[PDB]
Amino acid sequence: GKCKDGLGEYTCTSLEGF
Amino acid sequence: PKLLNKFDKTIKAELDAAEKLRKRGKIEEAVNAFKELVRKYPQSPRARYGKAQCEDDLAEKRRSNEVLRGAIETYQEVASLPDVPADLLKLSLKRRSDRQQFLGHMRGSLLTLQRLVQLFPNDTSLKNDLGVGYLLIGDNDNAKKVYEEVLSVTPNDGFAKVHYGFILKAQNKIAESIPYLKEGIESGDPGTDDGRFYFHLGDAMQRVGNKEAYKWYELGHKRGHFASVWQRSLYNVNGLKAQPWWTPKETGYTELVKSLERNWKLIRDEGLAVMDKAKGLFLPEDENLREKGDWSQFTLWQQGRRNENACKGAPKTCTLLEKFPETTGCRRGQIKYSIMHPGTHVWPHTGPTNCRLRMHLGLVIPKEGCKIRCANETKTWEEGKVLIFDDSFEHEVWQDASSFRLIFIVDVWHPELTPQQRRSLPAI
Ligand SMILES: CC(C)(CC(=O)C(=O)O)C(=O)O
Ligand SMILES: [Mn+2]
Repeated sequence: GKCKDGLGEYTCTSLEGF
Repeated sequence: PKLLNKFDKTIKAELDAAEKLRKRGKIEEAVNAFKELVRKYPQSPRARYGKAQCEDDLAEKRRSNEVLRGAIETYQEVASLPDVPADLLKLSLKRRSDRQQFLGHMRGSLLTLQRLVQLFPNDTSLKNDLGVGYLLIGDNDNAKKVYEEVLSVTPNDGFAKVHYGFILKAQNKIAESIPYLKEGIESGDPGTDDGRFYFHLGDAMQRVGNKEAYKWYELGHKRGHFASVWQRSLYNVNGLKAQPWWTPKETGYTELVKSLERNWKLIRDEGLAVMDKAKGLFLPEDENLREKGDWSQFTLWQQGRRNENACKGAPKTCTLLEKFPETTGCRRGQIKYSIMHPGTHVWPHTGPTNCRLRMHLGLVIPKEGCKIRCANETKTWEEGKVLIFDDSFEHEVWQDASSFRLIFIVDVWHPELTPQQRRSLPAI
């Protein structure tokens, strides 16, 4: 999932590192 | 806090010393001490936990995924080793997973997290944490099992409740999620006070009619999660100018609006053409935003990256837009046709980010029936004309005409956002 028009994923950004 | 097996009590004097170097910031020195205490007591848990912790700290100052990566091994190695007190076992392995998540190897995290439930099956706090490991990789159904099990035994785990409520809302169990979200929030257990559950409870109560939903948006604001009861995006930059409605001039993208408003028939004709001959490229809205009706979308750019196949289908439009990186490069936005049919009502909702404004371009607008509301004001489209709003604000739509309605959506960087900021921000 992506959050495109809404905020229904539990995290919208997938951080991965510094 | 059991941190020394006996053999580690024996050698406490040397261990104390190494850690001394580290609590005083000499993290290279400290690591090397622990390295030699670890080559010298390859079985000492606390020596090994020592190396791993300094390997963490070094990795923060060096801001280096590799330093970190090598400490995740060392945290593992502590628990591989014999006569490891349970406190050091849990803390070592918890550290590992919570870092693995940082670096984003969630698959990895979860296995450490399930190792950790096996090792301590009577820890509800660790089940809770595993449930989170499941959500972070999208595995909602296993997350739902963890929390149902936790709640069966500690039915008031404040944290399993917001998360359980989170998961049922996600399945459109709008009625049922409310008492979990509400109760889970009032609990004040550590973890409940996330804007995510605030956002989602007030939404749930809105979709069922509960007038109380705005008492909680005032609250989530007053705890400081939302910019305002109207503006509840959560992926933001504090600072940016915040109004529901903009004017081409106010945004300083006067050129983009022009290349759009003067080339609107082509834009339309290419999307009508896709509707007549490539209707597969239009996809149903899959974010649960509709009470009712039909709304499909044909996306040309997403997260600032262009879709080559899509652009074979509206090809002059993709060329004309390549002129404008303020939108083709919005890594926090889309560019897409959006066709919406009669009978449609889009629930009040918010986008995820304040970091973008949203341009609509009238393409096929039926003469009555198509409202959009963003906060206090209500507006309609005009063909060949552009509207701009801050989708981080609350917007709602109806399509009650007698025929289809088509617009072009073009997301631009919030214009107060500086170039380095467009280079840095995480893509959404
Ligand atoms: C689906 C939508 C409501 C678009 C929308 O919510 C938005 O861009 O913020 C439309 O096509 O009218
Ligand atoms: Mn929207």
